[PDB]
Amino acid sequence: DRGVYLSLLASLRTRAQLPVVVFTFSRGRCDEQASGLTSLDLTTSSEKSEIHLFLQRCLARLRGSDRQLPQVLHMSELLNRGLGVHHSGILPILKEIVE
Amino acid sequence: YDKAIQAFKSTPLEVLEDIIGFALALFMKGLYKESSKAYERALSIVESEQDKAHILTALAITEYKQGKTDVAKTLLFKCSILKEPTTESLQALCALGLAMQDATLSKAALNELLKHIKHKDSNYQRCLLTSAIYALQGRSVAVQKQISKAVHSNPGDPALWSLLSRVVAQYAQRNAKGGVVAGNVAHILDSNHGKKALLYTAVNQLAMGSSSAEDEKNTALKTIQKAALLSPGDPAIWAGLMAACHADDKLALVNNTQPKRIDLYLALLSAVSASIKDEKFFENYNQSLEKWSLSQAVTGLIDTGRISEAETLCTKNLKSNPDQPAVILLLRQVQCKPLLESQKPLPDAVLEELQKTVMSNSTSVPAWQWLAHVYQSQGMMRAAEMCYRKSLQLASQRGSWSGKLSSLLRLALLALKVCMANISNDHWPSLVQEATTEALKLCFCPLAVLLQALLQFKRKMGARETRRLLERVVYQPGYPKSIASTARWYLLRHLYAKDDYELIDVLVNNAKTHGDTRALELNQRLSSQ
Amino acid sequence: RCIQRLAEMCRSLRGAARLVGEPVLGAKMETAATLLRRDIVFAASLYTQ
Amino acid sequence: MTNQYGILFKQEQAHDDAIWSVAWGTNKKENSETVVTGSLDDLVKVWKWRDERLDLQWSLEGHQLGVVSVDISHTLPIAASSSLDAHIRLWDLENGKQIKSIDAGPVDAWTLAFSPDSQYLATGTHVGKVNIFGVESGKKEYSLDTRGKFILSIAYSPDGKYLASGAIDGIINIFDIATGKLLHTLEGHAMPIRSLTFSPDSQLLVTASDDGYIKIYDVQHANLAGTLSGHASWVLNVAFCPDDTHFVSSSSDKSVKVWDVGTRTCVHTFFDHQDQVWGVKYNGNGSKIVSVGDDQEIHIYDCPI
Amino acid sequence: MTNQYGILFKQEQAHDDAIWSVAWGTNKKENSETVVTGSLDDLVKVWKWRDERLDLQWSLEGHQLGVVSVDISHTLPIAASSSLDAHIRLWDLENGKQIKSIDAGPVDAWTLAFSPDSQYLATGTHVGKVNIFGVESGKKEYSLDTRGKFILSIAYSPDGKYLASGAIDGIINIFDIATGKLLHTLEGHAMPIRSLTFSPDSQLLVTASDDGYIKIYDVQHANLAGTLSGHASWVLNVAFCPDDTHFVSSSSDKSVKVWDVGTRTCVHTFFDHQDQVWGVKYNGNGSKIVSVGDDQEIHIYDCPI
Amino acid sequence: MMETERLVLPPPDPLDLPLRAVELGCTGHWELLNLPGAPESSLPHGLPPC
RNA sequence: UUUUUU
Repeated sequence: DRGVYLSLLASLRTRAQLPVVVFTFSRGRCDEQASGLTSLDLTTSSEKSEIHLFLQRCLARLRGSDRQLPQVLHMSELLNRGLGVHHSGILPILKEIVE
Repeated sequence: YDKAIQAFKSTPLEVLEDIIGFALALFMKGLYKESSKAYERALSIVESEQDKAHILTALAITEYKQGKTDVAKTLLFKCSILKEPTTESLQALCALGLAMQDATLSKAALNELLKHIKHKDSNYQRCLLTSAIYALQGRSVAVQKQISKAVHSNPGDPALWSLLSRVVAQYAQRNAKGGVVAGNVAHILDSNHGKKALLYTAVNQLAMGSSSAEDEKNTALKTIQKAALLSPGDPAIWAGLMAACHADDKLALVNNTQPKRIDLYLALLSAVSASIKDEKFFENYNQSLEKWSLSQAVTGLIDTGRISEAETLCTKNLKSNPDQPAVILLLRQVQCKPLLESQKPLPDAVLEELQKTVMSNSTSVPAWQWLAHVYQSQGMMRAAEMCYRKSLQLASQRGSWSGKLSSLLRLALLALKVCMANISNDHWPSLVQEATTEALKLCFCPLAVLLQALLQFKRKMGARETRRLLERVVYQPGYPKSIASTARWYLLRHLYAKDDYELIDVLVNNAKTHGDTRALELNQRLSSQ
Repeated sequence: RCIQRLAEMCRSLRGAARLVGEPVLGAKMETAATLLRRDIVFAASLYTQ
Repeated sequence: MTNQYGILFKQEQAHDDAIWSVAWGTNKKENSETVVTGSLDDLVKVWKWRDERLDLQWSLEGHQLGVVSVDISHTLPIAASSSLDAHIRLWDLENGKQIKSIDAGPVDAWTLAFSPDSQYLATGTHVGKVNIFGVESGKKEYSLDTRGKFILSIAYSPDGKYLASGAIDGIINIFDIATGKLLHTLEGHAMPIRSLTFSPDSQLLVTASDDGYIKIYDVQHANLAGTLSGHASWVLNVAFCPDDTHFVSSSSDKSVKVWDVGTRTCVHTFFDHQDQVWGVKYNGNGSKIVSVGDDQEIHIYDCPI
Repeated sequence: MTNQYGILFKQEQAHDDAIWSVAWGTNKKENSETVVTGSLDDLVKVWKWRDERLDLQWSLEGHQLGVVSVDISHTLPIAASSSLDAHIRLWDLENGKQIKSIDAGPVDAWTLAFSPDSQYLATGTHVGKVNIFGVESGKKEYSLDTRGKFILSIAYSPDGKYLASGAIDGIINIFDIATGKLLHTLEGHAMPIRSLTFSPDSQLLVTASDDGYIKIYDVQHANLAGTLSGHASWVLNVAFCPDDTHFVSSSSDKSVKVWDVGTRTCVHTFFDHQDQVWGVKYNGNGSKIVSVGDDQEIHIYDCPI
Repeated sequence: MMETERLVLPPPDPLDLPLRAVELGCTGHWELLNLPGAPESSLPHGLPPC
């Protein structure tokens, strides 16, 4: 499945049909392949800056311990490249940022 | 109280409650004999022997007030003869023993209290009584050890930590750092013990000096201000504030940046007096506090430079009451400040007058040190030596420790200054030697060792021993900056005397690894003579 | 989601214990609710604010 | 069933030490929204809440010790501050420069309060009196006297005609500004008061003592309308909302509660501070709360109407 | 001929006041047998067990208030001592030279214990944290914490990955050193603990109580597999021996009892120490026993294997 | 009191430094100031009674 | 082995 998704995204980036919504049928596979994809980096420098500013401004309201814990860090890493996951087992504060 | 007495009049005094209330109101107003009669009358009709023991204790207290400690004592023993003691008769017996300066019965009462009483749950009052008993005998180090023992047993109980900090401030103020820690722990472990704990930790920080990393937000001034915001009622916080401002000025002067927080002494003195006025009774303590605050305010005004205000304050105080030999010394000090600020010779009449005034209030090492400074200023060295010697004798007899070291070091400074002048009658080095040896006998004073270094360099300038002693002063760490710099500077001059450029550049890198402007600049000036 | 669905039921029981006449359950459900909502479980939604 | 309350902004380190007081003033007729805070420093920093955030504007300073109370005026651009320094120097807020300086020690001033028309600037003394100075007109025309103890809290009714004063040991005194005569003395709490506030239209006086309770008296009589107990330590401030329905209280247990006076119950609690919270205020049309704390931070909340 | 446990020594005045901590280190296989004691007089003394007696080696100092805990390391010759002012020293034990001086804030450290390879030096805290200071290189490497009261006594497992911490309220928390995730919380008692000891091949954990009871627990569970009821007053210290056969206990009723796990009875009781005993320990094998009491006397008993 | 006068040279050498001793706190901690003047101890009358 | 609300 990892090679299937990298060959699909290779044939998908050659054209302009990029914003692709995969529908998986179980949450473990859903976050599993998003973890396993691991090198696309589809975002330029200014998009990096705007993603970083928006996500830091929205996340900097809440307290210290609550803003460094596994899902928050992992999701921020994936979002930095321009990838998201949206299953039902994540905090609502992360579904809203992804959306 | 009069209304209470009238109210208890309009009833038939035939039940225990009415008689007891009548007795307490009578005692509160005065009239101790009437209260004693009423308490006896209540003692007649008594069941439930606990009340009998309490009435006996009340009888002892009330007749004690008049005097007659013998009958109070026998009455408290009579209470003890009952089937079971009450833990209140025992405490009163210990306090009664403490009111007479004899530890015989107090120790027995304390042992009795400890022996078979565990249902008492204060755990602070027993420690206070035990410590007071030890202090009675003048031990003055055991006291702190006893409270440390109590805190070891029950590491909770904020009160115990606070009491340990207070005792370190009062008795054995050489564990100043430990006291600071104890006060901080007491303040942390709750919030409502904030008031006293912050006061005591601030006083300990004052005693400590400036033994920190020059860190903000935890200096004495900050903590005393925090305490002042918590409880602006007691006079101790205001006196602590005055002391903190003066100390901060001297520390800034040592660091040589700027004096700040200049003119507030008069307002703080007004606050202290107004606050004392509403305190019920600790008479000796309130008198001591007011006297210290007045003296501190006058000295602060003299230092900042507002001489006139100090003069008017002292005059008003003397105009209030007949003379007391403490304030008159303050008036003398404020008087004699303009003169000797500009060079002048003083006449033996004024000088003799000042000496006579100092003998009036003896048993005070400060006064003697100030007079010796006056003698040194005009220059009567041996007389200065004698006055310093009197201060040392007085300090050693009192058992104090700061005064002893201060007097010894000051005398050594006097002798070294006289030697500097290249005077004949080569006896001042001998005085320097004796003073410095005693100083090192007490402690590890860096100033004393540098002073020996200066004596060695000046007298028999020499090659090896002097340089060795100076280099030892300037190379092992744990020395203050100013002392290290002075020793470094003299060693640099002497090391240049016996030329070795290598060693001189080693000294240069020693300066480089620290911060200095003057040693290297003088070295630059003297590298091309 | 379970904690959010519990702090909203321990608050309708505060309303029903006041209706039955149980003032000790009201004073315990009005505590079990205020100690249950403190942190990222109850973070305000981005859309709402 | 409660509304949607929540944080909007968090200044990370405003001052270098504890912040002891805060004042929010919608002084200008336009939308200025200036916030003035004083700390355990000389600084009396003057902030501005512009659109969504606070931007520092002035860092004016002339004090020697920590500031214990600051105040702002609703008519003029002006501010006043008192400290342990024995001085009441009052600032300008437009060019950031001192205007005056009044000498007054802990026997002449503890806490500040302007008049409704920004004319008199009353303060509470040590010997029991209330000293009324004159801004822009000199010093110390008259002092109201209550035969009591150190006085901590001073409040002015929004419509004038009432001045209230709490004290160490509990007693509360209500004067009327018209004639300066003591109306009545409440016996209140048993521990120091250190905060008071009237309500808009001035018919409800809310105290907050040192034991944890919040009395709600009623003015023009001695009726009390209830005791609010929901904190776990001292209570350090009470600020009453622009509409007479809620008020906010900050305690020494690191928590900011929002009560309502209709049913005397706590609607929402804020658990965001990390140390004692020394100051809470509302803003203009009360829909935001400012809270300065013992840890150096400035929180701004959102209380929708 | 029965070899009964004998008193075998008494040292009348080791210190000037009460003695609080005793450690026995068999670091050198030759005749070193170093014994170290801390005693409320701000002195840590190193003694050696030469042939049949104790001869003082040196008394070393720098401590503000009384010393509370001392520890000796098995791997290297090195000592560590903590006092009431929360200030930790490391002693060379070859010259008495204070290798390192780990400082600490008002609330950092109460008691001490080395790691099995002598690297970490774990310590308790007045407010519940169990922060660990890396030896000779680092300060506050990390802080493993729970939520709870004062934590008197701390034990370190011999094999590893266990750290049991008693509390003043009377509950036990055991943490695996791998990550810091609390393994399981034992309710324990309703009074403070003051002592916690494991076993070699650490499967059994013994807790001393302030009511006189001693509780035996199994590390794999919370099985309160034991209860011993011989001590009248409080129990202050409990230690094992290099074999899993029996342990020594030191009450506050001036009695040292030697209990056994196999039969759960007191094989022997000692009657010395006119005043209460605060420490007991075993040497590199089961032979010899050291006890330090409140009276300034060190006792060395004998107890054949 | 024997001499009643002493005559000394105040600028004996302009290179060397006069010694100014400032005392900080009750526990012994001294420092050396540069400019010449009075001894200037801190807390001259002792600790405030607390 | 997906999804949900008073």
